[PDB]
Parts: sequence; structure tokens; C-alpha cells
Amino acid sequence: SGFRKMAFPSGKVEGCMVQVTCGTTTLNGLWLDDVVYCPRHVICTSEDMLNPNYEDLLIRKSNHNFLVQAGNVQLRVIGHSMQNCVLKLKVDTANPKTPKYKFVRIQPGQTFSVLACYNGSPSGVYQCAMRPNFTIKGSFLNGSCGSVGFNIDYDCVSFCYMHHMELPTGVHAGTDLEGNFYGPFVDRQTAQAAGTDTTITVNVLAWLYAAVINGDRWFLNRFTTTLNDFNLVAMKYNYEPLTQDHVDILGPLSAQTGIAVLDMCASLKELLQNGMNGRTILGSALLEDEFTPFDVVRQCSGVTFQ
Amino acid sequence: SGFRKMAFPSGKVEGCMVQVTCGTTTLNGLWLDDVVYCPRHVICTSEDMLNPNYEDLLIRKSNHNFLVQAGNVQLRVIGHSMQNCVLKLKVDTANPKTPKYKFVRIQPGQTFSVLACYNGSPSGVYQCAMRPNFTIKGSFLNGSCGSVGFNIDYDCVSFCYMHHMELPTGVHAGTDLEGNFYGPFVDRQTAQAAGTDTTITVNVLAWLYAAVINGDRWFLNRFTTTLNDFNLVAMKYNYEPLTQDHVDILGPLSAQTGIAVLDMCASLKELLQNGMNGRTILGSALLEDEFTPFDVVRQCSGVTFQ
Ligand SMILES: *[C@](O)(C(=O)NC)[C@H](C[C@@H]1CCNC1=O)NC(=O)[C@H](CC1CC1)n1cccc(NC(=O)OC(C)(C)C)c1=O
Ligand SMILES: *[C@](O)(C(=O)NC)[C@H](C[C@H]1CCNC1=O)NC(=O)[C@H](CC1CC1)n1cccc(NC(=O)OC(C)(C)C)c1=O
Ligand SMILES: [Cl-]
Repeated sequence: SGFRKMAFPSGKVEGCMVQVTCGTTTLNGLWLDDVVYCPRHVICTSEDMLNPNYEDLLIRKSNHNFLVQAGNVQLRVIGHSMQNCVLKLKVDTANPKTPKYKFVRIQPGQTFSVLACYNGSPSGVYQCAMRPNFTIKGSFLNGSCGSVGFNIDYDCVSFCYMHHMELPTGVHAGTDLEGNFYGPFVDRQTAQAAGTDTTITVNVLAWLYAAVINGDRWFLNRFTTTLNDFNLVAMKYNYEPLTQDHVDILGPLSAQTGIAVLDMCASLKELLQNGMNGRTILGSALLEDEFTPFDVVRQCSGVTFQ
Repeated sequence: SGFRKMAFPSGKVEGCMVQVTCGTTTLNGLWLDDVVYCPRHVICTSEDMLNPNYEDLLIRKSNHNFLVQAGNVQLRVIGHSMQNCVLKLKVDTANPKTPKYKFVRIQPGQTFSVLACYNGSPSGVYQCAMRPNFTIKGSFLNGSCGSVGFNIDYDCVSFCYMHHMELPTGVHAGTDLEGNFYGPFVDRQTAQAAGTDTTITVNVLAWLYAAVINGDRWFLNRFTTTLNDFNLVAMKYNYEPLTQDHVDILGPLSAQTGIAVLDMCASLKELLQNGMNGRTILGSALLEDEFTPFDVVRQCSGVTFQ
């Protein structure tokens, strides 16, 4: 048993990670086939970044200006291209280690693994959810940009995130791999802010189910709520309204534990109202909301990858 | 910006995960050069494991009684030895993906990443800590055995743990890669109890520095303490004694923050006494003790691996 925050195994993503340098700026690219995907702000300097004309600065750039590096190997760049906020560097060699892959745009509430890299080199990996306000709570230092977020369904790598900026509050913003920002954010020096976050209710119930599967059940009660009456409470505390689709999505864990959603919902209403009364759940002193239904099923039924 | 429980990238260990089957029992093997290491309870039937004679059981097995699979490819076993609680299977092929590596035996309070495997397939990666009672709070289902713990020091993978058993309350025990157990446990299906866990004081302090490095300051007080005065209070909240070497080891972080260790101790001493009274630190409502001084430097100064 046990229950941890669990990243995907990162090896298939390490294989793709390169260093990209334009003038003074060095960060990370994602090397799939003969293309290297990196944030388009690799091109500009500390100046302009007030409000930089990427179309215009790219025209001036020479392929020679991009020093791309895979360990102890300079890759010849032979073409450059811009999609939204991502630079595409055509190079004269396809990546021997390209895995099967997809570019997907995840919905808020959905979780991925992040491989934090510096100078094309991976530092560490960690799990994190796309907040409803389209920020993520990462761990990103200068040089981290171009680091990516991904899910691994079997042998297929689904790339969902490339890193761009930090925000005030120590939260992060970035793009899908077609270079569109999650949320209303922009690749400038321009001053920017998250907007009010909400608690991902569906995920809190999932984790409660996770605790029950793992013996931690002190908070189970003989009481029941309607969906409506449950939302009337949780919504007061800035929790996502819970929907029938949410309740359906919780079907499998409801069945595995034998506890109905609207029963667990009465445990959740109580924990919000009276707090945890000095107790922990899965060794947490608050209600963790960064595990999806599927994340619990994965960890707790033990589904493997390759 | 941000701080996070961060696992080492698992790429280099993934290429060493094999499946080992002996009759009706399947678990994970660690394949380094021409040797596969697994737990020795792979030669047992579910009735042998109540009180087995592993020496006797191993005498009654041939090389062919070990089906070792690396992807599709089966590996021919050409020898077998038992070192303490691990099986060493000599195979006919050297692992091309074998990293530079060594075997270490870690101290309590030291952290490492776990690559949870089922059937020689890597499933998940998570950081944890050798608890002072010689257990690990991991995430392990049936089939997980042979999954290892490890650090990366630049490019050298240090293997520190192989997984063997679950103990009461959903904590875990295993061995170093010489098959010696951490703590007083045995390779047996017997009633075994872990012993009372305490909090890793030097780690909580390391994390209080992380809080302060990431702009969490509220818990700083205008007081200092003696080591002795600190231990008197910590003893009474099940905190491991803080020694002069723990203070000395905390020096670099003290110097980075300008906050004297024994002043940080005095802030911790107040937190144990008055509790946290509903406030968080790095988004935790309890004091984290699973980051080493070196982990905090690692992540805050962003050190990288290859
Ligand atoms: C990225 O460009 C990089 O790694 N380049 C080498 C960095 C990564 C961030 C800096 C440290 N933490 C990070 O996550 N991003 C930026 O520097 C980013 C580039 C903009 C085009 C998007 N960026 C520029 C300017 C200002 C900020 N934000 C900022 O200063 O935020 C506060 C919280 C005020 C410090 C920013 O992210
Ligand atoms: C491991 O052997 C395996 O994966 N084999 C295929 C397995 C690890 C799993 C099982 C559930 N959680 C885990 O960590 N270990 C065992 O099953 C071990 C075998 C060890 C040689 C003795 N094992 C066997 C019997 C009983 C127990 N523990 C047990 O009964 O746990 C409680 C009830 C909590 C005391 C055990 O770990
Ligand atoms: Cl907590």
C-alpha cells in the first residue's frame, strides 16, 4: 500500500532534451525527429522584452545564431520557424531516441509530470496540476524555460506543457507545444498576475477515496448530502461546483471502496466546516486537490508503462 | 520560484529494470553489466515464505528455473549466488544501458528517489526518506518488489535501496544492494513491528531555510537558543536530537539567508510550542522533514545531472 505524489518515469523525455543558445540567452529545447521545440523568447535579449517584435527579430536571426547541443554534439540548424510562442529549429539529424508522441492541450484539473532542466540537462521530475486559473505550482529557476510537462499513456508520450514565465506568488505559466499559453498570459517583460484560483473538488474526493483504499478512513460518516446542498457549502469555500459528470468520473472509486459519491461528499462538507481537528489524511494536514480520479486508480491498482 | 518534492530523473535506472520469474512468482530485477539483482524471496512459494530456508530452497533451483526478461528478449542465466537477502543472477549479456554506478548504505534522514516497477516495467518515480525507525513511507503494491532507491551524483547513479516487504500502518522495509536490511527486519512472512518513528530535525530546519529562500518569513522570531535548550523542547515533540554536526551542516544555508542556525532553531522551538495556529509554510500545514540540507541547495541553486 501507501500513497505518494508520483511523476511518470522521465527517461523517454530526457532522451529529447537539448541546450539552445541565442547570443547571451541559453535554455532548453525538445528534440523530436529533426525539429527542436523551444520558447520563442530564446531569440530576443533582456532589452526590447518590454514588447518585442518576434516576427521582425526572427528575420534578422541566422541559423548559425542558434547553438543547439545534445550532450557533446553541436547539431547543425538548417531552418527556423515560429508557431505562436514556440520556436521550431529544423536540424540536419532526426533524434535517434524520438519516442512515440502526441502534443495535447490539457484541461484545468488535469495533472502532468514536469522534467525540470538547465543547460539542456535534467535536474529532477515532479507531478503538478494545471490550476483552474491556468497557472501551475512548479519549481523553476532561471535557465528552466523550455522544460516540459507530459503524461505517458503506455509507450506514447503526450507533451502538454513548455515552461515560459514565473508569476508573483511563485506560480508558473507556459504553453502547449503549438505555443498557445494556458490562460491569458503573453511572452513579454510586461507585469502580469494569475487571477483568483479555485479548489478542484473532483480531485479532493479522489484523494479521499485514495486514503480509504489505504486504511485511512477516520473521516467516513453515516451521513449523506444531495449534490445541490453539497455545492451550497463547498462553493462558499471557493471549491469548484461538483457536476453529475464529476460524480460519474468518480464511479470506479465509489465502487472500489463501496462508498457512494454523495456519502463521501458529507465527509468533505464536514472536513471544510469543522477542519481536520488535529488529524492528518495520507499524512497531509490539508485537503490535497492535485490527484485526479485516474491518478488514484493508477497508483492504487498499479498500472505499468513502457 | 516554487519548492517541490522532486525525484531525480529516472532514465538511467529504467534501462536496468528487468522482470524475474521463478515458477509462479514474478518480481523486478536490477540489471547492471552481466548481473541481475533481485530479492531472494522469488525462489519461494506462498507457503515457503512463513519460515523459509533460502539456502535449502536455492540448492533446489537450476539456472533455467530463472526466467529473466529484458523487454521482449529473455536473458540466459549462466550462474546464481545469494548475498545476504539478494539473489545475484549472472546472465550471458552485459546491459548496454548500464550507467556508471555504485552501491551505498544510507543513514536515517538521508533521502532517495524510488522507481516503482511492476513486471520489469517502470510505473512511477517519487522522492522519500530513510525514516529514523529504518522504514520508508513509499507507494508499493504486490509485484513492486525489486524496485530500487537511488541518487544521482552528476552522472554516477548511487543505488541505496531494493524493496522487499510492507510492515504495519503501510510503511515499507528493504535492503541495500548487498542484501543487508535497513533496521531489524527479516525476509519472512512473520508478525514484525517498525518501532516508534521520530521527526528528522536537521531536515525540518533545512526546509525552514527553503521557506525563507522562497519568501516564507512569518515564523522568524527575535530569539536565539542553545543546542541544549533546543533539544529539551524537541525531545518532548518526538524530534530527533540536533547535534553539533547538524548545526555545522546547516551552515551554507544560514550564510545564504543571513539567518544563524540557532536563531532558526529558536523559531522552530516556538512552532513546536504554540503550534502553527492554522498558518502554512511552503503550502504545508505541517513541518516537512523529507528534504536534506543538500536537497534544499540542489533545488534552490538548481543543480543538474548527466
Ligand atoms: C525563462 O525565460 C528562462 O529560464 N530563461 C533562461 C525564465 C524562467 C523563469 C525565471 C525564473 N523562474 C522562472 O520560471 N522566464 C522568464 O524570465 C520570463 C520570460 C518571458 C517571456 C515570458 N519572464 C520575463 C520577465 C519577467 C518574468 N516574471 C517575473 O519577473 O516574475 C516575478 C515573480 C515578478 C519575479 C518572467 O517570468
Ligand atoms: C513483494 O514480495 C512483491 O512485490 N512480490 C511479488 C511484496 C511487496 C508488496 C506486497 C504488498 N505491499 C508491498 O510492499 N512483499 C511481500 O509480499 C512480503 C514478502 C517478504 C519476504 C517476506 N510480505 C509477505 C507477507 C506479508 C507481508 N506483510 C504483511 O503482511 O503486511 C502487514 C499485514 C501490513 C504486516 C509482506 O510484506
Ligand atoms: Cl500538510
